[PDB]
Amino acid sequence: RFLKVKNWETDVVLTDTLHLKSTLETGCTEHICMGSIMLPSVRTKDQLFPLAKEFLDQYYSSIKRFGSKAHMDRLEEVNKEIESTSTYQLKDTELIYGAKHAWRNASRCVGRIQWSKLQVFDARDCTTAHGMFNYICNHVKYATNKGNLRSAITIFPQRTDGKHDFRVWNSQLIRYAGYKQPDGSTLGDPANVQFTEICIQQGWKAPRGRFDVLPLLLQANGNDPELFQIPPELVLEVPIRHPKFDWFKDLGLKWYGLPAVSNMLLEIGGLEFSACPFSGWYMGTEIGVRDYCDNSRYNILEEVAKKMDLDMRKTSSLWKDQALVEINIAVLYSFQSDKVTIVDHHSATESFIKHMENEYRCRGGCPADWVWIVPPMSGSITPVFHQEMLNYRLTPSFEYQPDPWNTHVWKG
Amino acid sequence: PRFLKVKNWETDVVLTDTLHLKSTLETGCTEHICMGSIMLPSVRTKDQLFPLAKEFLDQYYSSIKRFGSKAHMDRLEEVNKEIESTSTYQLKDTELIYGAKHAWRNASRCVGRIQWSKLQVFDARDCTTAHGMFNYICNHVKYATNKGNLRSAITIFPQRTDGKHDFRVWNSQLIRYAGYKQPDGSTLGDPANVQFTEICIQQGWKAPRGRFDVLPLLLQANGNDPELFQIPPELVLEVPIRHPKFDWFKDLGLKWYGLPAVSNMLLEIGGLEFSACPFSGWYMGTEIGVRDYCDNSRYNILEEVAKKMDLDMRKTSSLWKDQALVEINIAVLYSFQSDKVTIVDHHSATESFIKHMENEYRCRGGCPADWVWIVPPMSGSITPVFHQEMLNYRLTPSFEYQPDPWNTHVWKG
Ligand code: HEM
Ligand code: HEM
Ligand SMILES: C[C@H](O)[C@H](O)[C@H]1CNc2nc(N)[nH]c(=O)c2N1
Ligand SMILES: C[C@H](O)[C@H](O)[C@H]1CNc2nc(N)[nH]c(=O)c2N1
Ligand SMILES: N=C(NO)NCCC[C@H](N)C(=O)O
Ligand SMILES: N=C(NO)NCCC[C@H](N)C(=O)O
Ligand SMILES: [Zn+2]
Repeated sequence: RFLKVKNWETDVVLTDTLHLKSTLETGCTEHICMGSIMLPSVRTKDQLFPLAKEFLDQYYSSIKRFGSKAHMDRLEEVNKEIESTSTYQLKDTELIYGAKHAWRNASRCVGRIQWSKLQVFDARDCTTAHGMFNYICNHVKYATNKGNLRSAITIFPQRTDGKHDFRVWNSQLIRYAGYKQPDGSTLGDPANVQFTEICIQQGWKAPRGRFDVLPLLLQANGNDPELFQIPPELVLEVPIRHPKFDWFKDLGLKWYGLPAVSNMLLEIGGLEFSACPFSGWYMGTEIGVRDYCDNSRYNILEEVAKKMDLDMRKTSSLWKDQALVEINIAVLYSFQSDKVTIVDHHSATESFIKHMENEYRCRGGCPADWVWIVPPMSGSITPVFHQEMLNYRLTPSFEYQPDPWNTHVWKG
Repeated sequence: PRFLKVKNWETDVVLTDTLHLKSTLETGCTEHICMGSIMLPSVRTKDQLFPLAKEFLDQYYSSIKRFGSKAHMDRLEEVNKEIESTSTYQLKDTELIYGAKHAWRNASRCVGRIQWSKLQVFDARDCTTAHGMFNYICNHVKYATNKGNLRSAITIFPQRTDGKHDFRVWNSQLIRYAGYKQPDGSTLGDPANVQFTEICIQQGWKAPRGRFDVLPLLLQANGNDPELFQIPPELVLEVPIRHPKFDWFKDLGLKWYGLPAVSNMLLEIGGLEFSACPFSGWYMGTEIGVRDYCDNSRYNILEEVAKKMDLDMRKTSSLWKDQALVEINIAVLYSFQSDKVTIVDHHSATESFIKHMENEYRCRGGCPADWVWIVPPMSGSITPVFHQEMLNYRLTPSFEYQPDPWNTHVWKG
């Protein structure tokens, strides 16, 4: 019930008490660990007040006014409001604190050393999809910042009766399209094939290239979603070259500078924010290892290996591994040279370790999902590989949610 | 949850696990905490032993298609009387073989399990002394090494009785290199074995004090104080490490042993506890080239290799570490293959494991696996295992951790 975590390179041991404040289930039971499962599985008035109270208590505790008249007044006010209006509204301060802490609590995010510097854009006054498009352009421009990226979240109106949800249908603000071809193959990004079909279905005139920035498909107030194209001038892209291989540029590879997860649900004080796109900056392996080398993504390893002239007749030459490293040298070098913020996995993981220690010291723990935190290349040469971690759910939190095309009731 | 789906995210293959229902002990996980990445998480009375014996013999008799037979029922009766009467019981030879193979089959951290049915079991339960253990252990090493054509094997010494007569191999592996902490605070040899090296020296080992000294065996029989033995050098197969392109690599002075033989685990079969049960297969290359060589707390050669490669070591963003890691691993696989010592690369190993795993779902209803351990410590997502959801749970028979015996041993003098 007070749990210890050990680092096996440094022999440092930290003691976790924060996990006792953990709310929802993990997936795992006593007889079965589901640690490697990616997805392991509206609120009534009575459901909402304990949640609201739980949140408000931590808010007022953070500003050193726990048990104050200010605290008791707010709790009563919110209580009155849920009783009468079946939901409630957060003050701006509570929204900002909640969104920062959702990030602070995000156990799969290696970038949390930065958690308190989040720029929060309150888009709760938004009513239409054009409003949504304007908010998002402003977010994209604020966050990109000419290549000197800055973290931000834009929060649209909270779910009410579940029939007036705001959603961004995209999985990220900026992603490339995918097209299934007549020769069975895939052009562009296979991750996005379905969402691209939905765009075309809804009107999008697809260019049918490899790196087509997808349009935004935005749903306001439960209405049917509408398409909008992000101003091209707002989408910073980086062309991929290698400092030593002149032929690399001829692979014709680019990637975008701004990672902006847009399909998650932000839960604060029981309230549910279904449209809450957020952005930081890339760790290099995200692009070089996963986006480029997953067999089900752009799957370029063989192409690169061939051009490096590696011995590909046997796995034990480690040609896959040699290519992977060079692909990742190229990503990093390309971003650095264009002056676009990017972090390498060594620097990223060392910062997370420093953050874990800070968090253990000042908060009594840090929920972390080892499976996600350890990079997909060179695991054991990063310090996080050697670090025991405890994954648990704290609120406020970011949550996965059903893709909306599986759920939406098309009015037409 | 009589049915649990796991998905592969590359192929969309979904497999259904029913085997977890037969899961015995626990994981250290509760409903509100996942300790997936914790390395060591949280004598038997008659009461406790007969169900464990029954459970196991039901499994054994079921596997040989004689469940419920007179032979099955007679054996249950015979074991039951033996426990009641003597407090323990003895496994038949066939049952011990079945048990040992099944502990391997069930070992959730082992990527080598496609081979589980081919284990050579050496029955050492007639052993009474440490010199006896040394002889058995020598025979295991020679059989398993097989001049470089490695064969999986396990040697099983007598089981625990009262906890005061345990057989233990104090070595963590049968073959490992000594580590020596210097006065200036550096380490010569393998830092993982400093404590054990010190114990050996205390017991009378004359340490050559080099970087790659094969440790002596420290063997406890029947609860007695352990005794030292040198494994005959002729039986210890080693491989000097060189690179197919970099001729300066050999001058790093690197070598490694060919036989990985874990000697400090406990084998549980039918409730019985076998505290000395060394086993050996063959290396996956990343064990040596990523962990043994490049862990900071091991030989830590990454810098020296990168300097000699003249990589840009000013900025981690050159990925010099990653570049060196790969060349070192090329060198390990090259060196073993050239000398004809069995070794498997992490692509082949992981591809084979996914096949093994799918086959186990279909024929067994499951395959417990620990993703944290199965995914290799380099190039993770370019191996198929990374993309595979895995369920970790404990089946018996099993291999278990046990405390180091210097921590528990009652010295006779
Ligand atoms: C500022 C620099 C940031 C860095 C370097 C970073 C890094 C990462 C990485 C590498 C992942 C794993 C991504 C993947 O494998 O797809 C991740 C996941 C995640 N991050 Fe961050 N991140 C940053 C900013 C943020 C921000 C601003 C938020 C929220 C406000 C956030 C919340 C999350 C969440 C909820 C996940 C899980 C995503 C999922 O399950 O798909 N991160 N982060
Ligand atoms: C035959 C070829 C084999 C291969 C390629 C193989 C591969 C591996 C690897 C790479 C590990 C991780 C080791 C580490 O990180 O230290 C491992 C762990 C393990 N293996 Fe195997 N293995 C083989 C044979 C065996 C045998 C014969 C047994 C038992 C009879 C076995 C049982 C285990 C167990 C219990 C672990 C976990 C060890 C621990 O917890 O420290 N393996 N295996
Ligand atoms: C803390 C973490 O569990 C630890 O470093 C684990 C990671 N995964 C592992 N995987 C293998 N195969 N061997 C190990 O020693 C480790 N150690
Ligand atoms: C099956 C396994 O959960 C899956 O492939 C996970 C592994 N760890 C991950 N880690 C990160 N950061 N991102 C991912 O998408 C994955 N996917
Ligand atoms: N660093 C971040 N967020 O700030 N990553 C978000 C997920 C991005 C996704 N992994 C990609 O490679 O496109
Ligand atoms: N492949 C096996 N056994 O067959 N490994 C046993 C553990 C060896 C340990 N990882 C080492 O690098 O020495
Ligand atoms: Zn778990």
